[PDB]
Amino acid sequence: LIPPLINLLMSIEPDVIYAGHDNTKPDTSSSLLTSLNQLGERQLLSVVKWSKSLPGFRNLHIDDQITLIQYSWMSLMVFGLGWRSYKHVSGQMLYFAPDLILNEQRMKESSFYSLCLTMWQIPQEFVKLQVSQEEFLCMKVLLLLNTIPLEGLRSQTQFEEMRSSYIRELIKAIGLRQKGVVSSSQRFYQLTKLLDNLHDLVKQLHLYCLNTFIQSRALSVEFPEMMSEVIAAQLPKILAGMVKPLLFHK
Ligand SMILES: Cc1noc(C)c1-c1ccc(CNS(=O)(=O)c2c(C)nn(C)c2Cl)cc1
Repeated sequence: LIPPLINLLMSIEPDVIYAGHDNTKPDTSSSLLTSLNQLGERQLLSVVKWSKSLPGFRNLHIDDQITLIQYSWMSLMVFGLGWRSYKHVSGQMLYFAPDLILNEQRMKESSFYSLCLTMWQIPQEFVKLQVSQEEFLCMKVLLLLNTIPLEGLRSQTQFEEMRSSYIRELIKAIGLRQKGVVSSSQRFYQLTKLLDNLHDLVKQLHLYCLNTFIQSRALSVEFPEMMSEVIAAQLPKILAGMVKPLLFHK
């Protein structure tokens, strides 16, 4: 049977989120990126809502809650994109939303094919490892908790306890299918290594983001309110490496 914290995590997952994209018109770089940013804003709002229901999170200092959301949003978005692509189209298209799906041809015709290929890595990796929903749910929490300030958090003690709790929960999730101690220990390494490796992929997305934000008027790319807020709040600092990424391994 499923451990209760994992069942809770499944129950607080966001519903389907639409981009609001107009698919009756041919793609342009402006229109596609603008629609992705509108989808982004909606997903960001859902992350905030989810975080209010996430066990432990509300008990961190409010300033730590804001910081963790501001540090982790890109990671959470691309991880979710990977999962949706894996679950709905067998990993073979980028499933941003039910109304915004990029097959490879649409990726190629875009102005950001290379970015698409970088993002397309994650679902191909989920296909490879056959990530379970229970593993995904725990891993996604750990991504929320995977970078802290250089000076640490105000609620550092509670944060450490929360993070450790979800790491123990991931171990329980692995235990649902992987019977055997050797396989289970190796799977822990693999999933946590995948999380370590996401830091590098996300850095590429962060650089793209900040360049796009700076150039948004010239590119005719709209950045909505909360997205602009989180970018302005922390993105240069994150890109500069003036934060502490938490690594599971060397
Ligand atoms: C939404 C969504 N789903 O997966 C990913 C990745 C996103 C996402 C993540 C970040 C942003 C912020 N803007 S951006 O960095 O210029 C950008 C745009 C526009 N599209 N993408 C994929 C990025 Cl990154 C917009 C969309």
